[PDB]
Amino acid sequence: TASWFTALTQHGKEDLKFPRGQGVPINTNSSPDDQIGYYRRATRDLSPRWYFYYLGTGPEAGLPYGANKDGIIWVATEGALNTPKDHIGTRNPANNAAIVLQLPQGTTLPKGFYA
Amino acid sequence: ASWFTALTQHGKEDLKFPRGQGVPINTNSSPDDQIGYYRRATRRIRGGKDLSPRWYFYYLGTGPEAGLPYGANKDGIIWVATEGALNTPKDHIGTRNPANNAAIVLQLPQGTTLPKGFYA
Amino acid sequence: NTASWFTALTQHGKEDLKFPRGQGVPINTNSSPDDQIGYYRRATRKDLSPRWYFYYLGTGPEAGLPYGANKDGIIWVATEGALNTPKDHIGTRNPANNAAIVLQLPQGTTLPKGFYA
Amino acid sequence: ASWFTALTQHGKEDLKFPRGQGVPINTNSSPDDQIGYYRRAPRWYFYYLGTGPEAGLPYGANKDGIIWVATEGALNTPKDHIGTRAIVLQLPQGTTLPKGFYA
Ligand SMILES: [Zn+2]
Ligand SMILES: [Zn+2]
Ligand SMILES: [Zn+2]
Ligand SMILES: [Zn+2]
Repeated sequence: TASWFTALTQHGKEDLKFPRGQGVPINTNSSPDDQIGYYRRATRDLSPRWYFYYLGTGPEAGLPYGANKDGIIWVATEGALNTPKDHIGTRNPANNAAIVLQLPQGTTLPKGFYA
Repeated sequence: ASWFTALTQHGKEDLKFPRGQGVPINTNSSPDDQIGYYRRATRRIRGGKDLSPRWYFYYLGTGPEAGLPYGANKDGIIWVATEGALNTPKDHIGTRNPANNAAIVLQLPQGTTLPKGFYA
Repeated sequence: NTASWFTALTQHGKEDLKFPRGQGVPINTNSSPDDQIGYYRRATRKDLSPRWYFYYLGTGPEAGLPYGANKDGIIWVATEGALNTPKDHIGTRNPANNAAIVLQLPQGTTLPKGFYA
Repeated sequence: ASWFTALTQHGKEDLKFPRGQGVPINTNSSPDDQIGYYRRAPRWYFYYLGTGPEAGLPYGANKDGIIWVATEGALNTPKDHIGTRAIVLQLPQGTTLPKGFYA
C-alpha cells in the first residue's frame, strides 16, 4: 500500500508524538468522524519517516486504536469514531500522488519535526 | 481525471447544490469557466458492502461525460454553474494528470449549502 | 503551442489580445531585463477559445520576425529596457524535460476583455 | 532531475555564493537540510547535499562544474528524504548574485 499523505521526517532523537486531539493531517474533504488514525515509522540508518494511515487501513489495519506497538503512534481529533475507515483506504502511487501533509497551526511538534 | 479531489458522500443524501453554487474554487480559471458537472463513482469493499460514494467535478465538455450538454438528466450526474459562466466546451482546462501532476483540494465559497455527509 | 515556456493566455471574449507598450511580458524572475521582449502567437484548434502563447524574441514559431513586425495572430510585447536581440540562450521548451511555467502578469497589467491572469 | 528552476548563466562568470547564502527557499524543508550544490548542465540546477547526479560527492569537493552552498545551522548529511522530483528558484531578499544572474 501507500500513505495518502507525505511523510513527516524525524531529525533529532525525539520520536514522533502528539497530544490528544492533534496530529491528524488536514483533509477538508473528509468527515469529522474520520479524523483518527496512526503514524508508522519507516527507517531505511537514515532520517526516520513517519507515514500517516487512517484507522483500519495501512500496514496495521487490524490493530485497534491505541494498540501499543513500537513505530506506531495514534492520533484522533475531538469527535472521531472508532471505526475502520474502509472508504478511504490507502493511496495508489500509480493512480494518485501523495497529499502534502499539513497540520492545523497551534499543533505541537517535537524537536526535529517541521510542517 | 478530475482536477479536484472528490466530495465523498458520507450520508444517504446525494450531492446537490442550489443554482449558482457548487463550482469549485480555481484561481487559474475565468468567470466564463465556472460551470460543470459532478459525477458519482461508487465502489464496494466486499468485506464479509457499499462504500461511501465519491463525487468528482469535471468542467463542461470535459471528463467522462464530455459529450453531455448542460442540464442533461442522467443518474450520477448533477450540474453546477456560477452566474456569468458561458455554456461552451472548455478544452483549455481539460482534465488532469493524476499520478503525474497534483490534485487540487475541492474548496467552495464560504456559505455554500452542502448536504449532509459532504465536507469542504 | 506547447513549445512555449509559459502557459497560454486564453481568449474568452471577442477582442484579440493586445498590450499597451511596456506591458505583456510574462513574469520570469530568473531572466535578465534585456530578455523582457517577445511576442504572443495565437493558436486556434466548432471553434474553441483562442489560446495565446508567449515566445521570447528570436524564438518559437516566429523566430525570424523582427520585433514589431505585422502579422495576424502575432502581437509584440516588451518591458522597459529590453534589448532587440534574439534570445537564443533561452529558446523554446522541451515538454519532455521541463514543464510549462504558469503565465503570470504584473499586478495592474491592462488586459483586454476576456483575458485573466 | 532537480527541484528548483535553474539559474541561467548570462556571460562567462560562473555561479558562486558567499558563505551562508545560496540555498533556494523551500518552506517544505527543515533548517538542517539547507545545504547542497549547483550542477552546470548554461544552466545551474540546485541539488540538496547527497541527492541528484552528484550524490556521492562530499560537501566541499572541488570538482569542475560544482559549487557548494549552505545556510547557517545546516547539517553535513545526505538529504535523501528530499530526493529529486517545478519550483521557482527563490533566494532571500539581499542575496549577493554574480554578474549575469537574476532571481
Ligand atoms: Zn470520509
Ligand atoms: Zn479559461
Ligand atoms: Zn538572459
Ligand atoms: Zn528534511
